[PDB]
Amino acid sequence: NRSLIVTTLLEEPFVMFRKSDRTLYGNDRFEGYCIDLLKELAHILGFSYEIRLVEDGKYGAQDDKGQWNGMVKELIDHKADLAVAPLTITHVREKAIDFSKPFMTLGVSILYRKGTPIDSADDLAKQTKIEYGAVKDGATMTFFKKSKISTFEKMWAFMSSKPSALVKNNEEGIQRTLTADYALLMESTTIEYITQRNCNLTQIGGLIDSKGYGIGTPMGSPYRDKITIAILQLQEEDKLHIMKEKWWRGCP
Amino acid sequence: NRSLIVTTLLEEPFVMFRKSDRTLYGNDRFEGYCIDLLKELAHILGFSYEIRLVEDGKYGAQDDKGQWNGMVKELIDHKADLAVAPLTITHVREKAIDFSKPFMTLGVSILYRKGTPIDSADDLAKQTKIEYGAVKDGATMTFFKKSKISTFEKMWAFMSSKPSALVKNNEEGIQRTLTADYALLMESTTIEYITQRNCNLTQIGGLIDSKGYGIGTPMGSPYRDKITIAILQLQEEDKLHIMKEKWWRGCP
Amino acid sequence: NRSLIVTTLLEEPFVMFRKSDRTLYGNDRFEGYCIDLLKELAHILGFSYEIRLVEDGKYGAQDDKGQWNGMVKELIDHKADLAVAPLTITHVREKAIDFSKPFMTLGVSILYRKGTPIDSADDLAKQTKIEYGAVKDGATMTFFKKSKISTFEKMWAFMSSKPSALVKNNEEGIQRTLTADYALLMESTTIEYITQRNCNLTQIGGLIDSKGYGIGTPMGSPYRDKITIAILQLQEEDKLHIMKEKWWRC
Amino acid sequence: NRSLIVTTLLEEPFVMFRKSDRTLYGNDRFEGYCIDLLKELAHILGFSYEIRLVEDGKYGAQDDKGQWNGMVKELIDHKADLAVAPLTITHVREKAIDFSKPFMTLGVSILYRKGTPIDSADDLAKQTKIEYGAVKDGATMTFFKKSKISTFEKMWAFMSSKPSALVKNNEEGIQRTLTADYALLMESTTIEYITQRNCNLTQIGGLIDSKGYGIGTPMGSPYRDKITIAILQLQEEDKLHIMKEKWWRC
Ligand SMILES: N[C@@H](CCC(=O)O)C(=O)O
Ligand SMILES: N[C@@H](CCC(=O)O)C(=O)O
Ligand SMILES: N[C@@H](CCC(=O)O)C(=O)O
Ligand SMILES: N[C@@H](CCC(=O)O)C(=O)O
Ligand SMILES: [Cl-]
Ligand SMILES: [Cl-]
Ligand SMILES: [Cl-]
Ligand SMILES: [Cl-]
Ligand SMILES: [Zn+2]
Ligand SMILES: [Zn+2]
Ligand SMILES: [Zn+2]
Ligand SMILES: [Zn+2]
Ligand SMILES: [Zn+2]
Ligand SMILES: [Zn+2]
Ligand SMILES: [Zn+2]
Ligand SMILES: [Zn+2]
Ligand SMILES: [Zn+2]
Ligand SMILES: [Zn+2]
Repeated sequence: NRSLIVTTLLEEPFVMFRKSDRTLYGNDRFEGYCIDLLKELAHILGFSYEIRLVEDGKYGAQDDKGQWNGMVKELIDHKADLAVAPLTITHVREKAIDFSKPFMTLGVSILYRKGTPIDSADDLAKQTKIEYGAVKDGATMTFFKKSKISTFEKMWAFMSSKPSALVKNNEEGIQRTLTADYALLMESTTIEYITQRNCNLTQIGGLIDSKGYGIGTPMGSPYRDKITIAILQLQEEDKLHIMKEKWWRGCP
Repeated sequence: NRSLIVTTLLEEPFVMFRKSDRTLYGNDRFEGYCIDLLKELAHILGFSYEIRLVEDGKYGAQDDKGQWNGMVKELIDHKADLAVAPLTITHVREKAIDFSKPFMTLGVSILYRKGTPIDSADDLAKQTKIEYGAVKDGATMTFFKKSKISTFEKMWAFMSSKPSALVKNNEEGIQRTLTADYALLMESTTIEYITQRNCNLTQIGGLIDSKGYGIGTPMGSPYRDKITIAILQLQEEDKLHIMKEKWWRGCP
Repeated sequence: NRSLIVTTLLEEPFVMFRKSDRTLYGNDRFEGYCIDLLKELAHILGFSYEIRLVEDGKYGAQDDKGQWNGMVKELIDHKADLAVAPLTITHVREKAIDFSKPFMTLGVSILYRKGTPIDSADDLAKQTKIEYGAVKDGATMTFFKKSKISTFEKMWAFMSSKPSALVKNNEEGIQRTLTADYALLMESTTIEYITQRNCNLTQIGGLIDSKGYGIGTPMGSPYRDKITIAILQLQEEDKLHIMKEKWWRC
Repeated sequence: NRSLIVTTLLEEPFVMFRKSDRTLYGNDRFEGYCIDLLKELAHILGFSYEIRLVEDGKYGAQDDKGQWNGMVKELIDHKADLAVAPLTITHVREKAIDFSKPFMTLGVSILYRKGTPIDSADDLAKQTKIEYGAVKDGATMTFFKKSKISTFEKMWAFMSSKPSALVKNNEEGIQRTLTADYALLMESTTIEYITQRNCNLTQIGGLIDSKGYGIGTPMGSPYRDKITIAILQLQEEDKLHIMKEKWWRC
């Protein structure tokens, strides 16, 4: 019996500020893959909504007291009804919030410049010349912090130690990659987006793991299963694959 | 304890003759999405194989005696061990052969020229000026022949009646579309391929149904589940999505 | 937290009494396509259940006062949590109860003896020699009773006319097509089951419409969406195809 | 076409006797993570089964003659169709039996009293005051017994040395860490279960390796691939996560 508060953050090409001469307001400020997804979901399920950028600009992770930040935290405190973004479904987050079925698959990989001898995460772990990190308080950082795998523990030790290696967001990580001897642990669909538009960057190795993006809701929300049903409809209508190709579609 | 006989047929961009000055022989004659898929499957499961084009150049359908032709028939008579092509999984075919899990999703739609008033299958059914058909002895023809839906029965009546409307293959159907007032009932991933490379053709309407392509095997084959497991691995490694974009990737 | 009450009714091959040499009781009494479907749903959703045949043996329809009966009424009154049966999804019903996405598609058609000239609802309406009808207070009845089309408004006149035309259930109607000069307006997947067993019967014409069967729940049910997801998962794994082949296979 | 024989053994929280006020029998005797997993597999693949505890209570290892015992031996000799248990996937085992893809990941680690300075296998090997060992004829034993690494070739000397060091099962080993100055080399998901119940115990150090548990079948089994597909489907639906939370939750 109302509109929903949709939380999200700026991340190319998922959610971006549209270009317009005249000043746009409210939901009209945004375009991108997730904005389109949101429009399709609101249409099918018949709900109205308002988009708010999350204040601390973070996806979400736990401190030592066990308290969350980022979009995940917004759902916990019922300040939002849906998180509509490239929000990684993880078993850690499932303890605190709920996720629809995935609308896109991805895995962690490495973004780095072309031409080097580096071919895998192990090659980065072995050495210390080349620095490497991940986005701060995102799922990738959490993957390394929580890993029990010898190599990844080693890499978390390194990351965590260097005072600069954990970057505010993807844009800052991309800039560190371009500007310094730095490799970014990054999700593969974004690496795909970046490497199509920057011929001097490449993906290093394959996927370190495998997961998906899903719409987040507060735990117990009835919209979770409704959103899952709408996502399944769109996959059946092949609308998600058309949507990807529109926002993702050359390097010699 | 041997190599496998892989049956298939020429269909762009799934299976094609490679371009080379020097004459190529055997499996070296072919390239395309399915050729790549086959290489990845043989690698994972560790089997060797030989590719043979199916004689009558057909996918497969039943006559009145209930006898099959095309690739489906090759599997029935154990003349091949795997059908590796854009082979549509249908409940009709499952009675005679087995399929792996799908490696690609698709649905039936319409290919026709841009600019017209035609917007759906119903618009074609209503009238008779514009002729329309499907590939002969493929899953699309069978979909219309077997349909109990009023509109599709109407369209099958029309198709079936016109002596020319059922075309030998996609290439001939595409040519009829370009050359005459003709709309082709065609699977959506191929329509996608064609409309990216011919700016005067477009998809008409959405998908009429929803299904997938799978690797075919003779009924009871142990390779069926092994191929399913290998397909799942490739999806996990995100190799199928990379493979699609390589063979499918502009129109103002 | 408790066992869900499932309402249903006897209808081959969806729900039937299992054969035995002793008196069976509880859920153990039943088998069939819809029983197998219920078992999948209970496993996937993780619930226990008790099957209860609907007292009045009706699918469900409204009277002039607008009150419901049959399984539909059981859901409305919260006497049952789910209806698991070949329950037709219709707009009128969607106003009083919720349905899952369909687990089977079908349409109205005609069951009749082999070997006559009658070939469509057309042929039957043009004439009054061969009698005809449908199950009382079912979706097929309601379809004719609400149709604006002329050929069917025609037939509803006939059915609303004769005192006998509307049979109590499919069994009585199949009996009548074997006993008297009578054609039964019946849903096509059931026609399919019957004509494969009774070689002296056949379907007449095509499908008069297109619709589906769904699992019924009372409005506001915390289970309907989960049940839709379960049905979508069954369909994806070809389980509904296999389930139909199990129970449908002249 | 017949009921599959499932071999397993008692190990909390994977397989345990259910509590009751009467004597239970058959499959009804058991509960736990692996029992729930078996039920999912039986439902998905559509088979009936009979659970039989392995006579010698061993997971399985080779002797000098190269002959096997435990559940592994039961599969080799075709006395059982499946092994459903926390059965570690190892190369040596992969030579004699087939495994599904893993349903759980784990690694070797150390269980010990809280409050001491010992902090890794390192610390334990450097010293001989605190005694240590592992389950006899299990995968952890075989890991130390085959290791070329020095710190572990070290410890296998110690374990192959003392007559007591190798315990009969996890229960005896946990008892011993509570009873005597003894550290148990044990698999990490089991350490996790225990330390959440016994607040005076803790894990020492990290994971010495990485591997997984899988369903065991005899070589050439017509069920192994189907079982892998079923496990992949469970994992996709987060069912294995939910199953672990059910049985693992100081
Ligand atoms: N999509 C990630 C953020 C990016 C990353 O962590 O690599 C998340 O939901 O936390
Ligand atoms: N892929 C189809 C052929 C093309 C079509 O029928 O549209 C088949 O397997 O039969
Ligand atoms: N399946 C119908 C009953 C049979 C019929 O009306 O033909 C219903 O749900 O009402
Ligand atoms: N899970 C082990 C037994 C326990 C251990 O060796 O620590 C096996 O399969 O042999
Ligand atoms: Cl019995
Ligand atoms: Cl009853
Ligand atoms: Cl009891
Ligand atoms: Cl026993
Ligand atoms: Zn989970
Ligand atoms: Zn595409
Ligand atoms: Zn099927
Ligand atoms: Zn892509
Ligand atoms: Zn099932
Ligand atoms: Zn109630
Ligand atoms: Zn209305
Ligand atoms: Zn299950
Ligand atoms: Zn045997
Ligand atoms: Zn070896």
